[PDB]
Amino acid sequence: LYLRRYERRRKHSAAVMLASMQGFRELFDGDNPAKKLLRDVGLVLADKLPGIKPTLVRQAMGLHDLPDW
Amino acid sequence: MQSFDVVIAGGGMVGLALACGLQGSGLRIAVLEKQGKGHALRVSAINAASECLLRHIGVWENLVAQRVSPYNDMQVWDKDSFGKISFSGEEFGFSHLGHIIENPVIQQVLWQRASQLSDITLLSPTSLKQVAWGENEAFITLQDDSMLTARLVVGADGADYGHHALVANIRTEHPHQSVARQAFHGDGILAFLPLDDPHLCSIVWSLSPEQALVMQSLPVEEFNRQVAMAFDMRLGLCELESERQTFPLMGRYARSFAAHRLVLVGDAAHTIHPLAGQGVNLGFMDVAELIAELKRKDIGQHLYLRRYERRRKHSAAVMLASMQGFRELFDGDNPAKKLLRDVGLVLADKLPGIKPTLVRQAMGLHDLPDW
Amino acid sequence: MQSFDVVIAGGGMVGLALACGLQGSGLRIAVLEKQGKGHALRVSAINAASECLLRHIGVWENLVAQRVSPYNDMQVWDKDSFGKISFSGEEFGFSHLGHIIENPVIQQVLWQRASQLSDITLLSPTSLKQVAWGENEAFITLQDDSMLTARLVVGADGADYGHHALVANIRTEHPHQSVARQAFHGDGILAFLPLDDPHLCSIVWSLSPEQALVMQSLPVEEFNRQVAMAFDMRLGLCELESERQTFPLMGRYARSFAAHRLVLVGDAAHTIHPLAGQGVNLGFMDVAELIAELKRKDIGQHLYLRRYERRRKHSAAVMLASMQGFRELFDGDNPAKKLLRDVGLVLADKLPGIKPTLVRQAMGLHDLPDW
Amino acid sequence: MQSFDVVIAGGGMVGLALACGLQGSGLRIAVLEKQGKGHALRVSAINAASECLLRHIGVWENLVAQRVSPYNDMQVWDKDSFGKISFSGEEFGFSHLGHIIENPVIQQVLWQRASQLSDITLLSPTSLKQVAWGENEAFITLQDDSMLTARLVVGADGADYGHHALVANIRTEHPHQSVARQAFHGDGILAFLPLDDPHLCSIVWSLSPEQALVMQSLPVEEFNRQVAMAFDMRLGLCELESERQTFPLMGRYARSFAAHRLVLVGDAAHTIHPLAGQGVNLGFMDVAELIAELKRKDIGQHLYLRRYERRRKHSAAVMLASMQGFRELFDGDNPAKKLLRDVGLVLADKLPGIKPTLVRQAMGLHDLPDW
Repeated sequence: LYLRRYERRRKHSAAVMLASMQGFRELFDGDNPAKKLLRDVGLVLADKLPGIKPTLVRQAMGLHDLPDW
Repeated sequence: MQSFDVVIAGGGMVGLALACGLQGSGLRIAVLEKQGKGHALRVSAINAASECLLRHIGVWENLVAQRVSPYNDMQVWDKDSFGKISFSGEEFGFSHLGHIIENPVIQQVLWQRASQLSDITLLSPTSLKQVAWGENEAFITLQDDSMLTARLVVGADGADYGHHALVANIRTEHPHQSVARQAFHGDGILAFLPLDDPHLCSIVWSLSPEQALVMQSLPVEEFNRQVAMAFDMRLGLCELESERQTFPLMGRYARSFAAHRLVLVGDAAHTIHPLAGQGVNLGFMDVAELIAELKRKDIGQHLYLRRYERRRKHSAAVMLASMQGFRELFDGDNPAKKLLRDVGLVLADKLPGIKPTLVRQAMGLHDLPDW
Repeated sequence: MQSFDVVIAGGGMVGLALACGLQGSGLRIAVLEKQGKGHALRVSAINAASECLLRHIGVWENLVAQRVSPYNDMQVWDKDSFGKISFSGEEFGFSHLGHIIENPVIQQVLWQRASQLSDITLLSPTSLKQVAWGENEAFITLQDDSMLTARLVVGADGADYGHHALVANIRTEHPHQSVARQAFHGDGILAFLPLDDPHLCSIVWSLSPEQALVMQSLPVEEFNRQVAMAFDMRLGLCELESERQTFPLMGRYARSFAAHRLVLVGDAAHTIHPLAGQGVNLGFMDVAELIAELKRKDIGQHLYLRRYERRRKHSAAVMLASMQGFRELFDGDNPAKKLLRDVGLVLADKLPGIKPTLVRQAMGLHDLPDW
Repeated sequence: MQSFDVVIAGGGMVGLALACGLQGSGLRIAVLEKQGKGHALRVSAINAASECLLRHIGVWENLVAQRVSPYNDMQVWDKDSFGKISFSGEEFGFSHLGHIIENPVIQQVLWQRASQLSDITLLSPTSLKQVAWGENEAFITLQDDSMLTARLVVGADGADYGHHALVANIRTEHPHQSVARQAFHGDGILAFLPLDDPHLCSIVWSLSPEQALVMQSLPVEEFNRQVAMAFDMRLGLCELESERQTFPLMGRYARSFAAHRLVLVGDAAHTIHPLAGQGVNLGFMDVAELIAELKRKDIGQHLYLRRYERRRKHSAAVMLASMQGFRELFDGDNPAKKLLRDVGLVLADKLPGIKPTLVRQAMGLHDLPDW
């Protein structure tokens, strides 16, 4: 009982990891020449976020996910 | 013969827009045209940029006093991912994004301006028998054997496709409330353009030729049912009032052709666009830029022209990239993205803030020269 | 000039069918034609409805006495699901479903009738130099500068596609036994139309342009082998007698165009159809309905015409829906359906009884006006 | 009028090649043409067979002394399977496989030969007003009302597609070293044709129309980056020098049309080919065979002609089968095949030895008549 709530959190984390792999693929398939044209002309609707570098770093370091403590 | 600076093949919306505009310029213009009060079958969704061309040429007030149907609000959604984006100019202090205006009104209006201008004369009903492209003159002829000459010639409004558009007037249960609505469903797109009647829309349904044909030939009770489901019942039960008409969408890989003393501007009125009913705007923008460039060397030489061509082929690639971009955005608004938003691990997403960028695009207040 | 009620551009099968037919009507008809005894390359599979048009115009007896190849029985199957449907008129008391008839025979016959009629004169070899579409007359001209005028003009037999048809005469090991046979294989369809010779068929092989081209250029021993496998060896070993000819199937999203004093009828002779060799029937039905409508106001005005256009575009959607329907039927005749038939849980299936509906469609005794 | 044995519509590379060639034959030839020193935008990769036609007609020495860019070595690879084949004539004792030659040089050269021949006169700038196809003469006319007659007429160099080609001059980091290079990537193919400058290539990029348009409109720094990645950085960093130009590849299901006293030869200069820059060779081979056949009955009758047509439609199927064959070869050069090679269980593979067959195809020393 005091356990399945822990289970919730983990199955949750596994969905997040799945959604992330799906998200890397979307990002790469979207970095195409038509997007390059639109960047230049300022009509991009959907793109790499400002700034995903810092978000990519917090994910690689995984300093999210932590409890603290 | 008669001598002109520019003759204009096929005088419809865009060529006349060119006529009134390419004026106060020192150029004499000939215009060749080779040929009611109810809701027209054909309508275009005229944007702010286009409005600034028509207000400039002095005609806005006219078709305003006729019939104009302001929308300031837009909704686009996808039936497969359930993604959706909505936006307004009111959010950025604008009173309207565009106007739905009947094509016959637009053209018959610019026609009336045409002969209310003296450096324009109108030649109709006239078809071409021969054109001998000379170095300095056009040397074109008419079926009635009237010889004609021109510095440069420009064709428009007619003179390869992927989809057809079915268009029609549709009465809806719920008021459209002056919202331009657009729904994606597979490779079908179904748009409702709001009209004067608070419960009437003119649709644009982009379908494969085979799909457009079946829809056009369906019995009406089935069409009514089928149009409403494809629209998510957004406006409830649907009833066709007018006839159902289809025409090929003659986009998407063209809109400009320059040549030795020839300029072609695409039939933008019949060409694909991310925003339904907006194709003609691309044409009005072709000519504004052409008015701008033409009012100066020699007007006809295909050197001072291909640079104009660059700009237009460019604009057509931008429009193509934009349709591709709306699809990416909708297919990306899925549940996995929702999960990642919540947890802060989104890499790629709808930008802050595309509402304002969607508004600058709908209004098309980019694309303008100014002036 | 010379004055006519109707002039007919490109006088082939269908236009002449119109000529003999649009007669005893008070209309003077002009007809513009711009240009052996062995088995012709080109054949059409003429149905009962078409027969009732040709028997009416008095010509049936003629090409009967020439060469006619009655089929009363038909077989269609699919090489992928192994689904198959066969049917006969004999089952419903009919002696024939149609006739395979050579195109040259049909046309040269209707040509002979043409000048055996006095309200028809034939103009050839003549090409058009100019046509100035007037309000009340056609005002068309000829290359030999002979001025010409007409109330309405109608074009046919020529004057976008997906597949090409390879057609040819093929001797088979086994007698075709007067069966029209049709086999689906992926997006290839291969039909054998039975001829006079008990062991000869004229095929129609719908292929992609690239596939049609390769087949046409294959050496004959390879073509012989390849045609027979694609036909499941239904008639055994195969031998090409005639040349191999391909032509684009100019269906499928058109067959009618009405305009101000202009009517266009599609080149139905070269257009896709569910039943091989049957395209021309759609043309003969276009004109029967046109004969019917024309023999009354003004014959030319595009008001009493677009309603005719509605009916034809409608017929083309029906033909499209039918091809889609044959594919659904074959892909549904699979082993899981067989299991469910046995156990009585089929929801959707071949109808009772599509044999009789397949017969009414092959005979095309629908589509008729009567009269 | 003036009387000619053969008049040639649209006098570009191929028609003139026909002119000089269809000569010393007893035939009088008319030729209708309806209209710098830097690296031209348009180049063709002229093979050994084509060279033997141009050396024969006496013109080789000319455009040699102008500008010629010998390649003896070729590399083709696929970015997906990593398959690749490279080959040389040097391996079989040949000094060159072909030459990259600018189109303007080729044509202006054959033009100079044209009037350096007396059974050829050149008519320009002239467009056609009317052609009345007679039984024995062509009876064609000109816009300047000069009547003209001909036994047979032949059109070329202009007068359906799948891909567009973007072509441009590209400076590369690494010297091309006189290698024709070709890389497949999905349904994109990107070729680099070596020029005089040891670090400059003219590319041919076969793309979908939508892709070609986006590439053409991309900013140059992005184009530079993008072209180099699609080429695997084979020659390092890339820099566009010239303008970017696109044109539809008007292959692939045609190249010949015979008719009653009409012969059409395809615009081979703009048609798909397995070997980049080689389309025009198919045209030069059309005419060599046509020179051969024409120098004998009546030159015009469409009987002694359709057999010529057979041979050409045949050649177009061969070219189609070849492109299909390059793709099969690359998709088959995969790791499972590598494993089987090692263990000796390969059933189907690159033949011993396709290097020599790749050389006979590049040189096109097949296809020749001899003579």
